[PDB]
Amino acid sequence: HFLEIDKKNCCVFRDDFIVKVLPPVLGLEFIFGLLGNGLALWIFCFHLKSWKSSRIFLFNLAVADFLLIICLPFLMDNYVRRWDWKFGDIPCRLMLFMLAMNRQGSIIFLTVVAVDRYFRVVHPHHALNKISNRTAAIISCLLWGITIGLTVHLLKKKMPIQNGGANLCSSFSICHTFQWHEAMFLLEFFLPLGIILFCSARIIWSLRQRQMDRHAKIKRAITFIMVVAIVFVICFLPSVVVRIRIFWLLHTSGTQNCEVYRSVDLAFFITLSFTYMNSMLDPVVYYFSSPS
Amino acid sequence: SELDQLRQEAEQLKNQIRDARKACADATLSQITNNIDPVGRIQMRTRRTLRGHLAKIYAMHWGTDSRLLVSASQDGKLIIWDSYTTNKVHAIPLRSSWVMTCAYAPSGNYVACGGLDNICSIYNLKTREGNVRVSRELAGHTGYLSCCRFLDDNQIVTSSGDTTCALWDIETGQQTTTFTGHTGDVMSLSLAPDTRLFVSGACDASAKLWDVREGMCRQTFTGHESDINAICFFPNGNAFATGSDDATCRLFDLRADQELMTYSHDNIICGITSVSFSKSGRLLLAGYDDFNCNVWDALKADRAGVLAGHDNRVSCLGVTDDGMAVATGSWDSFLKIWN
Amino acid sequence: VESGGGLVQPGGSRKLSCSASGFAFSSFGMHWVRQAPEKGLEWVAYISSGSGTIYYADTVKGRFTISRDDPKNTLFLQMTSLRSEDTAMYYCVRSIYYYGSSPFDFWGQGTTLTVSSDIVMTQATSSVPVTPGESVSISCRSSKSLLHSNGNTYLYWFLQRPGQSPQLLIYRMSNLASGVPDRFSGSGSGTAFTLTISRLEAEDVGVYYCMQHLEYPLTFGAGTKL
Amino acid sequence: SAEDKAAVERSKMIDRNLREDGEKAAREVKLLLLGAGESGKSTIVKQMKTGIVETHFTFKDLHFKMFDVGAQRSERKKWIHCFEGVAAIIFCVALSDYDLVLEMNRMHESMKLFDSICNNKWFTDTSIILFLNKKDLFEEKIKKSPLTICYQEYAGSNTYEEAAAYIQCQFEDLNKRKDTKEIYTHFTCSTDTKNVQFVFDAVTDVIIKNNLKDCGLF
Amino acid sequence: SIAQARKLVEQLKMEANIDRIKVSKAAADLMAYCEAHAKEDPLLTPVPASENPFRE
Ligand SMILES: *[C@@H]1O[C@H](CO)[C@@H](O)[C@H](O)[C@H]1NC(C)=O
Ligand SMILES: CCCCc1cc(C(=O)O)n[nH]1
Repeated sequence: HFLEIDKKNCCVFRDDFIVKVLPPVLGLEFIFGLLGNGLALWIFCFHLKSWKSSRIFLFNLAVADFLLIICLPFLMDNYVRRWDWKFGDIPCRLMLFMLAMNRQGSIIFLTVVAVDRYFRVVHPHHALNKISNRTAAIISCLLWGITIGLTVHLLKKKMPIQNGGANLCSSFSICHTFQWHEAMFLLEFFLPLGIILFCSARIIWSLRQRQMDRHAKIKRAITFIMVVAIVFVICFLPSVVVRIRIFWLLHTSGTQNCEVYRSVDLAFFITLSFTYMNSMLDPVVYYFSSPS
Repeated sequence: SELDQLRQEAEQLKNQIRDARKACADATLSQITNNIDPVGRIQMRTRRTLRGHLAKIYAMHWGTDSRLLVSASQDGKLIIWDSYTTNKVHAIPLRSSWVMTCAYAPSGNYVACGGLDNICSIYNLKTREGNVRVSRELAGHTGYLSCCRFLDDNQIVTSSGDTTCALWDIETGQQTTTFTGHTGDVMSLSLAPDTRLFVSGACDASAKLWDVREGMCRQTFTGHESDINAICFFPNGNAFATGSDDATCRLFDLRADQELMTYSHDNIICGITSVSFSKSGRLLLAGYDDFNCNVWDALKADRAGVLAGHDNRVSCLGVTDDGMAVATGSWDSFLKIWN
Repeated sequence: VESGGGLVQPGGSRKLSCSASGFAFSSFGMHWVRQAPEKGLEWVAYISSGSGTIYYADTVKGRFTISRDDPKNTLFLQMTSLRSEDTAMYYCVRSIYYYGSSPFDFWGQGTTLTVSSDIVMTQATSSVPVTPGESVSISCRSSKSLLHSNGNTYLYWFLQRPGQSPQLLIYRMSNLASGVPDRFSGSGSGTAFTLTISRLEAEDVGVYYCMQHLEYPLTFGAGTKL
Repeated sequence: SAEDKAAVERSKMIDRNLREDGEKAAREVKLLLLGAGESGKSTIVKQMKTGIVETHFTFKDLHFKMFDVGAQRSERKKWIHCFEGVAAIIFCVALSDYDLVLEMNRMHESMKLFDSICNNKWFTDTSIILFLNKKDLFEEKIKKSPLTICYQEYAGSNTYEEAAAYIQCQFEDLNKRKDTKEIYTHFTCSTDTKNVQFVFDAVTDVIIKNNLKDCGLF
Repeated sequence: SIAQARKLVEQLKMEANIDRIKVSKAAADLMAYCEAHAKEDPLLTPVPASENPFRE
């Protein structure tokens, strides 16, 4: 119905369809994601001998995906009880910080991976391709810093919000005000997609401008360039579009009737679960799908 | 038609040598030393690792003090190590990066290197004022330099790919003597402990015993089926071991003028790149193409251990004159001191 | 060879210079050993190859500054607060350190300027008969044993002929320097050391100094004139 | 330990000069030049401008090292592993020696040498840049001599386009590793340009494949 | 041609006219030498760690 969160008119729904769809899906992501991300982490640590600039970046992406996966079972408990948080106040802030930062963290360490491949195909004689293992580790720490330094504000927010006889833990609630967490959610996709699409389009353009597509191992790599651009769109577009529809309703109808949002609210949280597929599909696309 | 008569005479003469060598084969080394107890399993631990080479290491040589060693690698640098503290005493940049051999003078004032440039370069380490500088570039060989060994501070003996070995005089730079008789590229040589004689194994699967003074071959040893890649004299000086490309080793006796024992295993199919004896001569260490060094019991022809610590092909092997360490270089650009 | 230096000044400041010539100056660590008008030698400062570790004497720790210029092959010493205790002949000494190197092998000519715990080396004897053809022995003792764990005692013997710069005779316990005749021998027991001369020539007369090299505030032995 | 600690920083000073020279060498492209002696390698080296000869030339801010080992006259097998790691192999074949003999015609000698170097165990992925020089003299020679002198199985007109393309495909047929390495064929004139550009293009392709190995895509 | 064949025969005769010893006598020295210096082989018989210059 209606609720007031931090002196803002926020409409919150607790739908029955949530318990019968997401906990099934959320369970599948965690069991396969832990198996995938954990195995890819196990191989990287001891089964790999030589570390280069391109391989450490794939290690950071594995770290970001691993941290996101372990928070999913805690989510599954929250949806099963139909928005009934029973874990405290400070732990609630930990996971919403842990979820938003890791989701941005994985996004960051695949635009860098996309940019890294772009400079190895379209500008092969650049000095950027021969950076040392310390320069990459310096870059990774800076990228992790902007990841944490952009999502720290979720820790400062007290979020065991009471909803009647229920405890609500959610950083995504529909209401008629501008907040930074929504702008970050939109910029998590629109800006990285442009870089990923541009890099993945120039790489394929160059690999065919010089007739190197005749090779078989090269021809396999080209498809994997298009795959990561397809998985990224599949995983993140559905959640972004619904948020645009929600943003459209708030500007044309407002919160005076918190009933029109019954469909988009159920749709958004169902589609938002697809953004965790990217944290599970990466090992079968990035790491395990390489000749080395 | 004297050519046919000469060729026919040689065949009869060659048969006479084989008949005489068969008469002296009263028994076998395995039969004679069947009574002696075996040395048992030998385990060697990497006591030190020397890093700094950025390319394949093709040769090494210990100093006579059993503390310093020089290593050659194809990045164009000759590095002298302090094997006790891993420290680098010297780093000599070579004119030609294609270096395939290295030598350390017994006195310790000079080192030598050579390779595809067909030139052996002597470097003065004493350097009464300044740093290491080249002293004498010995030119005259037709093919690539495969080995070089110092008799003294003024005499060096080298082997080349033009099927000839040579004896040089550093002061003048001229070939004092030239040893001919090989039909294939000479790949290695080993000076006798008395310095008076030396052997040389070439690609024609033959080993020849030369005389430094007189300058002509004395004895020829056959029995290998492929190119001989390494040779090494027994500490007694009356025997030597050969490492060929057919993944086998052979111990020849100078006085008996015939093969004594063979060191082969059906597991190893990779040829030997370098051989070396221990101080007592009981152990025969051989480096293989399959990335591991091997320890053979020279008296029983039985495996005794494996020095498996390298990622790539083992190219060089050395044992200290003191006999308390074994240094093993390889193509992964690392040297390891064992035990 | 190496030379260069300053002159007399009243209680002010001055900068000393040394000009290396043809020995690959960039790879040699350089010292600034000094000698008072009639005292013995005394170490001042040190700068390693590549301008790395820099050491100073306890009496010149803050006032003096040693710097080197690998291009142009020039070594500097900046003297700011010059008292009446530091009027001396400043020598420049080259030294290289590897496994078999011989430090302090070559000494500069040295220049004079006038102004108008540690290990002590005794060398109790100060004068001996000057007769030639005999076998003189020069003794020395140390406050603490110079036999280090790696097994070589860092004791150096120098000879300053009257009128010229000191010359290294024996580096470490017994190793003999290059160009020195075999008449000189060195024997030591870690704490007490002796230098033996078999036959005395006309050029063997002079003052003999002994220096330690265990800990870097290294000291000399005031000499034993013949 | 004062002399022992001073020797340690000498090793550290030696350490950093090793890396500085190692970085400089890693930025250089190494090429191996082969041929049949009179195959026009002397012409080619001028186009890009005893023992082993090293040639230095640059193009578009890239430094090339070109090693000529045609003066060795020794067993190739013993020293051919020293060049395992070059960016590309530049092979020079004279199109005008299809009828000249060394017996055996010189063209078959090059095909015998090309087959050995193409199927070498040490060269399984290094690209081979095949240069067919003396195309002007080859053009004039076929007017008075038939290609059947070299290959008895040839059946075609004695024209430049048909005969020259027939020689090229017989050189690419000797490649048995058809799926892991590529052979670049260029018909070179004695007095012509853009020869270094073709070498640069075939070397850049090696760099891209080398780069994609590090990133794991290829 | 003829000179090279004559030289090969001339050298082969010298290697034929050499003094040889029985293997039993030659093999005895190698066994004797290996035993005579058995105690002076650090690789064959490891020495205590206090004597190894590389262990510590
Ligand atoms: C909430 O809505 C009421 C009227 O529906 C309005 O007066 C109030 O200002 C709104 N508050 C916020 C924070 O939007
Ligand atoms: C915490 C209970 C589920 C609601 C939710 C999920 C997220 C997110 O993935 O950022 N934010 N809020």
